[PDB]
Amino acid sequence: EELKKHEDSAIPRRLECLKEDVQRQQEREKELQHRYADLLLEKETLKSK
Amino acid sequence: SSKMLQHIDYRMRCILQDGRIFIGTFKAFDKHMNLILCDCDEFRKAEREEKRVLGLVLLRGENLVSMTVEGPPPKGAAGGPGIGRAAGRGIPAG
Amino acid sequence: MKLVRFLMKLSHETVTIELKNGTQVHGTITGVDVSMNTHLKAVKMTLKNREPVQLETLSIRGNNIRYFILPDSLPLDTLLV
Amino acid sequence: MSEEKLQEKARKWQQLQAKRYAEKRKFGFVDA
Amino acid sequence: IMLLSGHEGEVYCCKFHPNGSTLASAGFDRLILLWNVYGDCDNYATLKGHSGAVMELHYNTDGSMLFSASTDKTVAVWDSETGERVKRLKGHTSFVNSCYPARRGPQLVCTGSDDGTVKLWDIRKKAAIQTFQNTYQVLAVTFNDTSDQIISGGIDNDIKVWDLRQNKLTYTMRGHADSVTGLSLSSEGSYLLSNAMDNTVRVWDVRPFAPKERCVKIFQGNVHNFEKNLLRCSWSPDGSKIAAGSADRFVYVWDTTSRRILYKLPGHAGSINEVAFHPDEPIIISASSDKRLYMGEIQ
Repeated sequence: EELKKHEDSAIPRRLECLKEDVQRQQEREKELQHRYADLLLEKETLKSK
Repeated sequence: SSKMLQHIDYRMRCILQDGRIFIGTFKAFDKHMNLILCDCDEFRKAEREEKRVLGLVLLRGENLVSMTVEGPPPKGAAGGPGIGRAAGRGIPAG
Repeated sequence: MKLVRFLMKLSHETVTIELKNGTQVHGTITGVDVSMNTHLKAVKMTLKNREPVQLETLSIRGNNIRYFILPDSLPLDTLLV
Repeated sequence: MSEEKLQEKARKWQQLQAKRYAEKRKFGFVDA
Repeated sequence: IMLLSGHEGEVYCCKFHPNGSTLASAGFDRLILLWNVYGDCDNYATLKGHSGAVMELHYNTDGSMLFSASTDKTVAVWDSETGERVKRLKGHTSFVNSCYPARRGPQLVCTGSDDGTVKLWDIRKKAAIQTFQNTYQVLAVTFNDTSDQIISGGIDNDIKVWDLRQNKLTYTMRGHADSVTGLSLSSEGSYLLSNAMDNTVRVWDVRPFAPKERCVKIFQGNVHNFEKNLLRCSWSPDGSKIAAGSADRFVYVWDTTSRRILYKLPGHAGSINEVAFHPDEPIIISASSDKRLYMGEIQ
């Protein structure tokens, strides 16, 4: 009974941190891909010359 | 005409020939630039300053010098045949 | 001839005017009438001695006016026709 | 995939749509 | 489950409004009917301006403007509040199969027609700014996410991507065996969904940095029959699910990750031309040639 309450404490904590880890990596992905998309576009300006 | 007509029903500030000021809601004008101002104040100019009230003032055109604005004014497709209702789907055989 | 018609062609240039009672306006102009009735927009005032004021639009009766002050940005020659 | 067959496919498609949505086949049509 | 009768003819297209609260439907009857999603699903419009079949409906991203491409050679722009036809773009010589408005501003629109032209527009001007001449009929167009590219699918099977800046064909994708009846771009802009008459639905990597083979996933299980209708495709808002119109009367939703069917829902009597997802709640509508719209909760 006690163990379940500690598990009930642990499960949101594990969910909170790991989802935040995943979320930051997606935020990292969004920042990376935004720059990376722009630089090909920049390369196309160079290619246009 | 057309420039003056744009101003109508606004709250207009007039400067008379003697130096006085009127402020009034504006609804008439005429070929001699007669005016009817309405809901109106007489206003004169620490240098002392004062504010008297007048009603429905009719201004003989000779006096007017200038007038100015400072206020905003003292102011589908038919329903169609469709109906929604609750329904089941019903799978066919096979 | 008929210089008041020259004062309608002049539209949407810029002017100072001094009125008769020592008033000065500084304005860009749109609209004028047969009896010289002036209307200016983008209006900066200066009364007699009293300090400047700035106004959205100002309409000035005809017979209060004295001299305009045209800009040097007029080539005059066009007025002959 | 031959360009020949594509041109025939275009011809088939053009004729099909033109008659399907022909003005004399509109919903509101009443015959003479 | 809700049933929405009252179209006198085939329903080709249906779209939820971006706020989810209202719904648009249109088709062979030429009328555009606007429905409330909640409550008794009542109707409160007839849009009347067209003279031919309405082929596709799209909202702008704020929802004030409804775009309808029609077989009458015109694209109508409607104000959603008043129902006034705001403008009539009348530049096309043949049937307008599709349209799609830009994600980002300004209010650009692009169009695909059976005349083989792909025409870009601007709502401010009455004429087309640019026209790309395709050799064969164009059945569906969409922008990319950045609003700089037109992607077009036509009866020439290949997918063609134009660039508005260079005015030139920029890359092409090969793999479909038949006419590309429907194109749809994910809300994130990375991926495109395609429907073709070769009985395959596919997902393509539209991103600049894709591998040389851009076909990432292949889905099966829809049918194109002898009516050869323009069966459309749509994405779920989260990108987890895809839907495709099918002519075998079943409503298909696939899971994009597991590549399985998740729902295969009977009850329509005719070919299902378009299926759309609600933006926030898990409600799905499917438009069919049986003159009915079916709306229902999924889990």
